[PDB]
Amino acid sequence: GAMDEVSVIKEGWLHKRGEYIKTWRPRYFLLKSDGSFIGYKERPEPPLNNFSVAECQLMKTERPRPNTFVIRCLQWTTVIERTFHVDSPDEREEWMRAIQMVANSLKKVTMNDFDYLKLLGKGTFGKVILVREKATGRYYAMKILRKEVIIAKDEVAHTVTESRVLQRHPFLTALKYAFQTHDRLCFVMEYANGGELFFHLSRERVFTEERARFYGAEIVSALEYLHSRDVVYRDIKLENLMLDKDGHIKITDFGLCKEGISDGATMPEYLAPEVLEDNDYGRAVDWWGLGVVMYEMMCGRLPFYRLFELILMEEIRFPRTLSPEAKSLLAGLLKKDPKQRLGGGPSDAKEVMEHRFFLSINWQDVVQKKLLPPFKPQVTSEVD
Ligand SMILES: CCCN1C(=O)COc2nc(-c3ccc([C@]4(N)C[C@](C)(O)C4)cc3)c(-c3ccccc3)cc21
Repeated sequence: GAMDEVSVIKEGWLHKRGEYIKTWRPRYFLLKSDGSFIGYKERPEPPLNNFSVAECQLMKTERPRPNTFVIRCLQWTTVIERTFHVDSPDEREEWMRAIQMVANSLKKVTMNDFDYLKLLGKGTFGKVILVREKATGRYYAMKILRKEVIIAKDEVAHTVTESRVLQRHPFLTALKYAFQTHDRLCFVMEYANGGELFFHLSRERVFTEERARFYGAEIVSALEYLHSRDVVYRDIKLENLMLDKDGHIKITDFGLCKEGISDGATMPEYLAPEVLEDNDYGRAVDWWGLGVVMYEMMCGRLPFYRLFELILMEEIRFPRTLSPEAKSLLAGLLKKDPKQRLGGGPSDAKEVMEHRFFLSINWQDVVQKKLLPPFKPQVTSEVD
């Protein structure tokens, strides 16, 4: 009940694998009556982990570590795994039963309607395939998860209704539909047909500030919307940015991979300093991400063209040809301390929107998709 005090169901030490730096560390966990699963560095006598076990899927495994268990949940259209280890099979069973008990207490379109044309991405949890709806001839990206990912029928129905309720957010790939077969969960989403921004930057080598400002503005707008609904994108990078047919930005939702890395040696991804430090991270990682993308757009290369050390300790250098305002924007977005970073304060995207670099931007025209694009992608077929 909501009026009742939140109470501890089960508590104790667990070994947990890091989210981004995939290394084992001992943590003290409290499973709460409201579904919070809260992790501290030491036993309380400021939590480092806090997520919900509501709607989760629990699995036993013996490899790599014996007495390992995985809490898997679906976050929007993306599988999130959290991996834990205890010292015996009996201890694991007690944890799994506790977690499951708490999760229990809180409780036509087919695949033959599509032509399957081309692979768009793959990863450990499934694949994204370019599809054509047969009856309409309209193209979509179908993100198909592997059979191992079991999700409840009420949870998929919730995501479909919640996608429909939110229909102004023009620069995100909209979820069109989601459905289950006998075995698999499929998400039908919009496909941007203007190509990869990674490709366009490679083709052109570098963008002008004007063009970079245009794409930056659209990203800033998209991030303002997500952050206003308490959503961190986490993966702002060139590979996750596409253009639609008109040349406007689409941020993608094609994640199928496990997050993170074994250690700092095996990274090239520019994770936020606070992520690398293994600290409290939040919405400020997206402003870092924007910093790195805009640096790439305007300079034609990543900041450190040893990367763990360089991100933590070394200052990002600017070409002399960058304007003072561009230099200032990038310096602000690439501050190592997320409290000092442009966008890291209470006003969030407003700080970025008010920066000298963006003074020519009409932000009403941005969100209404009314700023005219400086580049129109060449008109391709959908398969090409
Ligand atoms: C508020 C608008 C609707 N909406 C919700 O209601 C609930 O949460 C949402 N989450 C995401 C979203 C999607 C992937 C990510 C990731 N990179 C981080 C990750 C590992 O989880 C994949 C992070 C967040 C999105 C989204 C969809 C398309 C493009 C960008 C973001 C939309 C919503």
